[PDB]
Amino acid sequence: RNYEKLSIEEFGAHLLGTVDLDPIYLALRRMELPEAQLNRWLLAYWCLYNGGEASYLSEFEGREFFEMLNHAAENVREAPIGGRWPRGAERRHWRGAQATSSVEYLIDRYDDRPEDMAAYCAGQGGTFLEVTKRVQEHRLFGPWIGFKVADMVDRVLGKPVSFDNAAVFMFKDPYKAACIQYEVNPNIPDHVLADGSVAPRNRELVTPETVHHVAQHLIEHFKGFQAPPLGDRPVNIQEVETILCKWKSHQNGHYPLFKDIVEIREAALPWAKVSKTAQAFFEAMPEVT
Amino acid sequence: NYEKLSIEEFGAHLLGTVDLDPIYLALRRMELPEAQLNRWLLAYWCLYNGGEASYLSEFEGREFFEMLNHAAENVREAPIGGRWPRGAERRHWRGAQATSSVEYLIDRYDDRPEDMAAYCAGQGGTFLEVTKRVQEHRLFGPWIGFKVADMVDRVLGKPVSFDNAAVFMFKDPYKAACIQYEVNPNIPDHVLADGSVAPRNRELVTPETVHHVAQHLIEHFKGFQAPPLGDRPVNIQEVETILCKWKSHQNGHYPLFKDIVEIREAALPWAKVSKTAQAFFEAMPEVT
DNA sequence: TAGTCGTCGACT
DNA sequence: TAGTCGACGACTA
Ligand SMILES: [Ca+2]
Ligand SMILES: [Ca+2]
Repeated sequence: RNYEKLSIEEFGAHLLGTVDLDPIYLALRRMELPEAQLNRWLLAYWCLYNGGEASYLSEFEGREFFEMLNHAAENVREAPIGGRWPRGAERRHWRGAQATSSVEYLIDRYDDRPEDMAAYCAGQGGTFLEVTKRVQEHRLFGPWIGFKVADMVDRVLGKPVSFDNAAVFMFKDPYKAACIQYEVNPNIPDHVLADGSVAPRNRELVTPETVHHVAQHLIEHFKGFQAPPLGDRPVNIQEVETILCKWKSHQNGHYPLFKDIVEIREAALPWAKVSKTAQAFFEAMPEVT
Repeated sequence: NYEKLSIEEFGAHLLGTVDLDPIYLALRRMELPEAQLNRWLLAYWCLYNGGEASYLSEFEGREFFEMLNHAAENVREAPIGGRWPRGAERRHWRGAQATSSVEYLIDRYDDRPEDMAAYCAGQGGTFLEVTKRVQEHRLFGPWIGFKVADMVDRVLGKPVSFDNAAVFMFKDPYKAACIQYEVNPNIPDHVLADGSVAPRNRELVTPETVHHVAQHLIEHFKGFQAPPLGDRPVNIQEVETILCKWKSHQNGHYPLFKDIVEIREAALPWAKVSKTAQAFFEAMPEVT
């Protein structure tokens, strides 16, 4: 179907009002999983980007967790829901030798303590750069997941992660989305450069400093929204990075309204039958309006 | 200009006149204490200048790195007067690259500069193992890794197996082997596993043909015992040096005795500022 | 006989 | 909202 394309201000307002921005964060907060399980759930989720599967895997411990993760990485043995071991679209490439070498890296480093990976990435928080560099130590973990982890370390784990001036470090898609926005969104004021000249409204010549000008205007725009999952602070670059990215998909025909909440529940219902944590995941998931 | 020799005749010259690698003989003769030898080597592996390395080898602990950072910065004068010299092979060990290299060594060895060469040497091992240890250090890449690995065996006497190392030789010796298969009629045709003959064309030489070339030259020089002490027949380590120096000879950049002549001229000044530098100059082999 | 870096394209 | 590999050219007095 070919739906109405919304402005970023209205599409973002929907993402915030319906908690369709990042529903996994709400569900996770609702589950109140114990620490070691939460860390296993997270490492699984950052590998496969599938909430129900991470729930199933979060119930295995120690070397039995990595053994079950290597089975999902090899995707030869069937899955407890039947079929192959599913991947989230953002992790579609976590397969073959890339997935298995990834698991050998983690097994070599964490041995019988898989809970330590998220604990090490989380630390006691820190700056976005410090957190993302810790994430990016692990094989098959790059710039997208580093940013995602840093978001979750703050939104889910409650550690203090400073994202100040991260806009220039956003992953290619939210960054390209900021470039398009400077060109096409008239509500974004002109970016007056230090020489007094205006930055050209051309997505192909948008510099890091204009992306920062873009993100800073959007943050101010949404400042009347408290950030989900708990509404503890106003929106910052972490939510704006997500609004930027999903808006580009929305405009491209690849993000109809509620896409994430609908997609999460559909792929998670099978797992709700093989794992009590998966059943708690599906029931903690928010719903469409 | 000068007469360009075949590899067989040019290599025989390098072996007979100890012009192949004269620093190894000089080092063996100096018989320096263990910790100083490791400091001499680390300095040489950064600056590739024997006299300069000899001078710096006499400072110990953190005073060694302070003086090495001075050579890396090249802003204070040098005890020889002028700038802190570099060997041509280390012409790029300068600026932020040199200081980054030295900072890396300080961060890792602190007050024990002797530990760098000892870690590289370990108890020996495979060429591959040693060059990977060497190449952990900043501004240490494949050329110096192969060089250090050669020196751990030729100078430090630890057992380094170089078997089948031909396919790993650095850019220039490897290109020398490619040129050699094209131009040297003494190298027999390389018959591949499928029975086909590899073409006599330097731009289409594969690793297995480079190995085949290296293996033929090893056999050719097998009547030569390897310097510095003639403990074993020539292997891929000397042939790799003959290959590269022959490519240079052919390019006009290595007339006979080039290395022995250049080292002594760049080392004489240092003989006056360091007792070790004078012993180095006196242990250095001579022309003819 | 130099080593390091970033871009790009191909691959999974 | 993916990450890794190798090939290549530019750069470093
Ligand atoms: Ca995001
Ligand atoms: Ca050599």
